Amino acid sequence: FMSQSNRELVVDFLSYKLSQKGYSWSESEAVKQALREAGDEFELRYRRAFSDLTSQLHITPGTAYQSFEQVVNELFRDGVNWGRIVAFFSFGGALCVESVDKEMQVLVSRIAAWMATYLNDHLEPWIQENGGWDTFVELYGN
Ligand SMILES: CN1CCN(CCCNC(=O)c2c(-c3ccccc3)c(-c3ccc(Cl)cc3)cn2CC[C@H](O)CO)CC1
Repeated sequence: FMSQSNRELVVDFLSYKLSQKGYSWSESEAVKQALREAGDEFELRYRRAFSDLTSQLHITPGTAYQSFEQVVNELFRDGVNWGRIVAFFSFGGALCVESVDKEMQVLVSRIAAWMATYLNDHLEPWIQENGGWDTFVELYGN
């Protein structure tokens, strides 16, 4: 029952990041805007780490899930917090841009699904217990 809303948040963020990197293909608005702003701030703060990610990934359709699962499990190893959720969205965004750059566009819809499933199954309980997305908007939005 949460599947569609979590999918909408993931697709809004990924569409935004792909557009920001030059690819125009293929309140809920307050949450989407706060996440876009948080993702931008995160990328500007950790630009070096994105460069290290884009140079060590060697993304292929066969390894993309293994890479996704490895990084996401490491990110949340010590538990969840809002900063790690922002890193999770940012990582997904970076993986999608890298997939399109390497002519592996087929991975974009796959990564969106892996992100929505992880948000649904592992992050949603923490999100609700820590004030919901309205709390996130207060801490990261405007
Ligand atoms: C020696 N270590 C000292 C401390 N650091 C590791 C622990 C903190 N970093 C992470 O957990 C982390 C982040 C991340 C998380 C938040 C901020 C910055 C980086 C990302 C990440 C990469 C790309 C994008 Cl786009 C987004 C996130 C991946 N990881 C885990 C994979 C990494 O190889 C470590 O195991 C650096 C090396």
